[PDB]
Amino acid sequence: VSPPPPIADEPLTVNTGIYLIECYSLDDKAETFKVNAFLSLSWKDRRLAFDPVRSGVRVKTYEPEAIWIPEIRFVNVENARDADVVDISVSPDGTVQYLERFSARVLSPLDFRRYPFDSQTLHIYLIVRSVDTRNIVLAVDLEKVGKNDDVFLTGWDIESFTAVVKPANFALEDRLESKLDYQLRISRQYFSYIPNIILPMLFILFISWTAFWSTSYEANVTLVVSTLIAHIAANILVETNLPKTPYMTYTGAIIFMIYLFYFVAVIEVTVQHYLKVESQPARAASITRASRIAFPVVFLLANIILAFLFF
Amino acid sequence: VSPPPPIADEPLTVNTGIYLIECYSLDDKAETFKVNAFLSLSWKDRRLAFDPVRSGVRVKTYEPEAIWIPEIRFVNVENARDADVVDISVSPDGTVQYLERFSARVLSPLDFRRYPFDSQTLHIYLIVRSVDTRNIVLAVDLEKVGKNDDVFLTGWDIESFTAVVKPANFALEDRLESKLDYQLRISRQYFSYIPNIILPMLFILFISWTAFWSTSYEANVTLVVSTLIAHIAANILVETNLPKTPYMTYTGAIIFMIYLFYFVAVIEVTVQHYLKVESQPARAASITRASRIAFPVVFLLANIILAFLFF
Amino acid sequence: VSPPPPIADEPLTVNTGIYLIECYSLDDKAETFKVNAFLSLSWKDRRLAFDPVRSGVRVKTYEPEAIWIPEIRFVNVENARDADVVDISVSPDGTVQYLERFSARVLSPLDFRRYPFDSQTLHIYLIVRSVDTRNIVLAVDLEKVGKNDDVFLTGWDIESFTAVVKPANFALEDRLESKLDYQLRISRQYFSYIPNIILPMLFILFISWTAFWSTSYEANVTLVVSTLIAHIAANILVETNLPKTPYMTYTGAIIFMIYLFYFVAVIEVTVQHYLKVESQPARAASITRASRIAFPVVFLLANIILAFLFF
Amino acid sequence: VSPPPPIADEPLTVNTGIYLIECYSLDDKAETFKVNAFLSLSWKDRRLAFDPVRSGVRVKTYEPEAIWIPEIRFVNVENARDADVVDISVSPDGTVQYLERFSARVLSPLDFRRYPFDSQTLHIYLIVRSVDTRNIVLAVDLEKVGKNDDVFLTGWDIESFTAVVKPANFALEDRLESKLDYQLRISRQYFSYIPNIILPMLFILFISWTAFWSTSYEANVTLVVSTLIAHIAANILVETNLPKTPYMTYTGAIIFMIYLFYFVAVIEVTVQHYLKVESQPARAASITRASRIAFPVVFLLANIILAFLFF
Amino acid sequence: VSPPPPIADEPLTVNTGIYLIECYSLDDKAETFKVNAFLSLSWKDRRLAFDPVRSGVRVKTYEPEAIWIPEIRFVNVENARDADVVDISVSPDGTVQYLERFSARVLSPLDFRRYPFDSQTLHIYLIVRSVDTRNIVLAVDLEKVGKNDDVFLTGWDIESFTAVVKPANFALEDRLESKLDYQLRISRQYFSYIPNIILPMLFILFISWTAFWSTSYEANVTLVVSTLIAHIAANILVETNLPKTPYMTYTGAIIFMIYLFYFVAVIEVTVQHYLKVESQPARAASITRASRIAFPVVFLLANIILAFLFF
Ligand SMILES: CC(C)c1cccc(C(C)C)c1O
Ligand SMILES: CC(C)c1cccc(C(C)C)c1O
Ligand SMILES: [Cl-]
Ligand SMILES: [Cl-]
Ligand SMILES: [Cl-]
Ligand SMILES: [Cl-]
Ligand SMILES: [Cl-]
Ligand code: NA
Ligand code: NA
Ligand code: NA
Ligand code: NA
Ligand code: NA
Ligand code: NA
Repeated sequence: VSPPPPIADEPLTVNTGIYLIECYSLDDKAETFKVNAFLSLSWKDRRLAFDPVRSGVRVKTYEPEAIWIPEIRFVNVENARDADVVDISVSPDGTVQYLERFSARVLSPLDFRRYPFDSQTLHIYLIVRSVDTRNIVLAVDLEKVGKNDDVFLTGWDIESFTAVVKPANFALEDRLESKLDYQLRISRQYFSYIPNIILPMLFILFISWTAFWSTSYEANVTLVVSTLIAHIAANILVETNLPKTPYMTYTGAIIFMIYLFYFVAVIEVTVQHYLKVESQPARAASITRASRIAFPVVFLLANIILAFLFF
Repeated sequence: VSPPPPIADEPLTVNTGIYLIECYSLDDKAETFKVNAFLSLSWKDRRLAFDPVRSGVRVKTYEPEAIWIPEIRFVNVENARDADVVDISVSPDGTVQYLERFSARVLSPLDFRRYPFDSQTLHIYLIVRSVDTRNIVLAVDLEKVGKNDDVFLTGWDIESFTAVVKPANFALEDRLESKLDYQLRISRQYFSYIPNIILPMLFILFISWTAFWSTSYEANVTLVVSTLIAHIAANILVETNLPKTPYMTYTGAIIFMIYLFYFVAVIEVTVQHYLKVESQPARAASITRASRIAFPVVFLLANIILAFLFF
Repeated sequence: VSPPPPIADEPLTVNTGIYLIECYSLDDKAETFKVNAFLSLSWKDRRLAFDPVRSGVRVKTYEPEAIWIPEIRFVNVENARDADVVDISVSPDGTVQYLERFSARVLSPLDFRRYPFDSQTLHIYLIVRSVDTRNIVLAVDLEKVGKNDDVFLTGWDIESFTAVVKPANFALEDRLESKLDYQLRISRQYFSYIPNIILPMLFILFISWTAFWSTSYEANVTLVVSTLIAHIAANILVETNLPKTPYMTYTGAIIFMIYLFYFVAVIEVTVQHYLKVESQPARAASITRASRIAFPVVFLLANIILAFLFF
Repeated sequence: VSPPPPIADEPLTVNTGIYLIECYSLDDKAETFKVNAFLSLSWKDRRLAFDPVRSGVRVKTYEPEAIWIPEIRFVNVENARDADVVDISVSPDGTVQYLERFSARVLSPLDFRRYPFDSQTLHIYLIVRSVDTRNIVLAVDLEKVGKNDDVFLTGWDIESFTAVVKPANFALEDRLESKLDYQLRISRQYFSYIPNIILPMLFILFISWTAFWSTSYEANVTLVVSTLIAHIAANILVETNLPKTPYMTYTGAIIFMIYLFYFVAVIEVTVQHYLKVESQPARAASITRASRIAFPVVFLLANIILAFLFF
Repeated sequence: VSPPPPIADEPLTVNTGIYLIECYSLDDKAETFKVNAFLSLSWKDRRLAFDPVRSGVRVKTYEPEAIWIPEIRFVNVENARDADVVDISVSPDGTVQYLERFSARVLSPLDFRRYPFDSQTLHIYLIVRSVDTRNIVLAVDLEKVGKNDDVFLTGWDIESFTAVVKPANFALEDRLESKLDYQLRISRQYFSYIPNIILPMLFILFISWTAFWSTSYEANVTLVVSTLIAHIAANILVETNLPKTPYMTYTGAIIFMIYLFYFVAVIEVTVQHYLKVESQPARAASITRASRIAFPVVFLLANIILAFLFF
């Protein structure tokens, strides 16, 4: 129970492969996702080699404790994976074919810049630490890298699950470390966001703009202020389903922009009333009539500007 | 231990059976449900066979570690099942009768299209991976497939728990995989939804329609706007108890439709007031009188259209 | 390590007893409760018998692995109990006295029909599966069935903890199953509900009825509508602390009834205003004066009707 | 591996000691707190005695499985403690000095009568069950009872951690049980409650009292009703951070009292308006002028009465 | 399996090192953070010495149970760390090089005085208890102390991860304890707080100040009261994401100060109206005109005073 000895002075290549069985619980706020998959490992151990003609069997099955197995770990995991060894098969040349079924909560940062029209690249980093006898290098066996067709992630479209074939070999605490990158590309299902958040938020804003077709300050105050309270409720609802980003998000920009539109509408409503009391409604009517065109035009213009800056 | 050797070149049939003891925690947002059940397994191992006459005993009881047991796993589970082996009995012909009691959180997608008048088909997928010595095929023993009469799922009616007798045999990572489908059919108890969400949401909408029997713009603004705020509160309450679907739900359609009715009511209230100020209330009175009939008629019409499209 | 052999052809009686140490976490929505208790088990194993005179000792102490112990399980538990064996004592006749301390989350449905003036019967079902050698039957040893005096359940009064002495013996998967019923009777502490939810909800309803002593439609709309928003807030607060029941609850009935009172008050307020505008306030004043008596009388009458139907 | 034999007919005294390392997660609603501490145990086992001269060593170190250790449990815990044995030392006379580091979620009821100006006495109950060979009695070794200086409980001031030196010896299931009481005295940090809940709640109430300096019923309705909605929001916020008590709390009393003040203010506002419409404002002005003095005086008076009844 | 014997009378130096792999879940309310890191331990055990010539290997690999490993614990952890031993290597002199990968929830108090423009010093305390044979002293091996470049903490900037090289050696329960301090310095990413909470909270306050450009008491009441309700919503949203501190926070001060500004605005609105009714609007106009300048000036002044007191 030690690493296999090298024939010359070559590092031990451990061929890896992750096959996704179940994908679930993508927490946007925590930037984590739960995964249930197969982990396949393959290496050459010449000490386990046998003659197939004399043995009578073409493959030998071993228990994990009986043979040497590379200590393969995941970098971006909360806790160590819950694994159950499925099978260990040894071919006559000494090539081990290890398979285990694992479940782990993976930590992968998300880019909310384009939310809810955003795409993500979820990562799963495989790692091996080189032993004192010899160095261990990871490899990708594309034949054993894939996903089940049933694999569904609620509110997401699963594009592809590939692996960066070239490992990131580096020094860590005076020992070699071979790191592999498994990438799960996903795109957000933005459909629900339109009738649930986008359109209701636009309607309450358009309702506040009816104050531009009214001279009643008491009714105008009620219109602009109440709809602002509805927008504050909408802002709270959205910001709780998202983490605190050091960058501006597309939704964050719009929500903040809408706050300015309510503030400027309050100013207009205040100015309109002040001029009516000061016995000059001709100045107020012209401002109110201008606002009827200005508010939707500037809103459409600014939205085009924002959409261009983000997409 | 190792798999039992085949007499000819036949695959090993492992007869299965799931008997539900407890069903609980159906998370709609997570599309998961917790289950506590019996898992019965039966296979022929000729190496364990004995003569009942000289043994003196008709059945031999073994501990799990003593004999070979097929590695039976669940496909759609978050983590590996928590199992406690109940009994292992061996008949004289070598037929093993294994029984275990398990508990597992099962991942099964739900169809919210008809919510809260929806029915679901919960799945439990049993799976076995074929070994190098011989292939393992799963079978359904209908005698050991059932459920306890006490089995209750909060807010759901349990119809039936059956199994698709024919297994889905397929190739996975260069090995045969035998997959069985256990189906738990349930229907939602929609009763509570009527006095808690449906009727209160209709009442607040009918209260907004009283603005069609009033000329006071200040009172009308207060009526339509405040009731809209109540509907926004109701929308938030409903959408949090449901996951983000790429398709339209029945409740989602109604909620969204009601938003249009509030918006058009605001427009009516705005138009009515604008005409009263412009000294033409005959035009306003006729629009307001038409709305008294139009709003309930178009609402009833659209609801019939929606109910037909969904049911 | 097999069951004790029968002297004749009698089943093995395993005397049980549950002594509650701690009762906590009664989740109304989940219909679950956490329990920490002692589980006492007693059976006759003649193979363990000894002469007290020759042995010099009255009782022999064994480790769980050394002797045969019946596989006692709980039916209505989420996961298998966390148990620590306290003591195993054997008397000279071969009678084993087993004791363990366990902790388990128990699933017991609750009847919310009379909430918050409801009483519950929490269940703990003990079960044993008969082995092939002989049948195992459960029994109640009332001496070892009880509870600690400190045992407290937050917001509940603990009446009694008894056991149904006669077991439910039945056939399951071609084997005998002996099931015992341990009942924990509790009654809800309804005190808090009066100053926190009942009285504040009645006050906001009485505030809406002040519109019957006002002719100002603008003020009346504000009165009835705002108080309705407060009642919607109260409805949301209550319904979240309760699960979705297929039956009507006492609180559910009142909340729904109060919604009708707000709707009819809106109708009255609308009718009153319509008649004032139509230049016939004598008709409006008489309706408004009638409502001053009708609303509290019909409310008190309907509450008496509801209380009678539920209690 | 059995209890040490008595020299005469004396019970075995097991000297205990708890040294708090970390105190955290005091859940007020659940009435639980998490603790990380050292558990020291000391007893005399003459079978383990040795001559220091012949042995060459003054102290013998044993592994838990090698020697007999008393089964010490905690009464008021959710689940059995997570313990790691630190050290087991045996002096030449046979005195064992056991030490372990544990972590456990402790259930201790809290008295919310004086909340948020309340003090609590958290309990940790140590217990031992007497074996058949001899009786086990617990003792307090004050030298090994203490706490770390860094020990902090968020929003609480830690006064003292002492132990009731005299154990509660009692009979349970025909066996002796020795119970010890470890008391952790804490007092609530009420500072935050003043600018966050107390003062904002008083301000909204004083804002409602401005209706006593106004004749506008429409403005008065808006004043008293809106501020009541703010108080309902405050009531919901407070009651969620507290469990449902069968007794009245200090905060509960104030919140409920404030509801009466809003109701009486609505009555005043209603009466004032009714008299203005009935063409008798001299009666209304006198009532309104009286209320300007009555409301703050009766509020201050009732608060003094309440503070006296609770403190 | 006992500590290594000293050559003279020197304490055993155990060289430590923590290398952060993943940093996540910084709960502000709980004052906890989750960490996934490498724990390296190195000590001299002369009993494990070997001749590389005779053994055939330059470095001997052992399993944890085979050799003596110092009982290294963390002080400020909720529960004992979840560790997986990576490697144990022994050089021919007997120097052990232990490595494990751990995951633990660390308890570290935070200073919210400057929130959300605050910086924190997270602590990780390593500790060893001296055995009876010899004393164990901890040391820092700066070569094995570091962090991964990918290490990200959501909403935080990771400055440095260093260790206090000099251990805190002290007496505890009559035994020596060597304590090391690993410090993770972080600074809050305050960006999000500006468009999400700061600016929307300032806008609603400026909207309330429009009442200084209006004589309509009914509109003014609606303005100041509704915006106060929005500020109460904002206060609740902020205070839930923060724990109850016995000290004043920067955000806590501003929120509380804003409450005074709303109260004084209500007083102004009340005074203005009272004077208009008392037929003296010249006194009211002058107060209202003064408030137009006073409110923004005093607000800016007080904010400068607060920012100076906190920064
Ligand atoms: C406290 C709560 C559960 C409750 C009980 C009884 C009556 C009501 C209202 C509807 C008056 C109520 O909300
Ligand atoms: C974002 C939040 C924590 C906060 C920080 C700083 C200042 C304010 C006020 C001025 C809005 C504030 O609420
Ligand atoms: Cl891992
Ligand atoms: Cl499984
Ligand atoms: Cl169980
Ligand atoms: Cl314990
Ligand atoms: Cl630890
Ligand atoms: Na191995
Ligand atoms: Na086996
Ligand atoms: Na046993
Ligand atoms: Na022992
Ligand atoms: Na060791
Ligand atoms: Na109003």
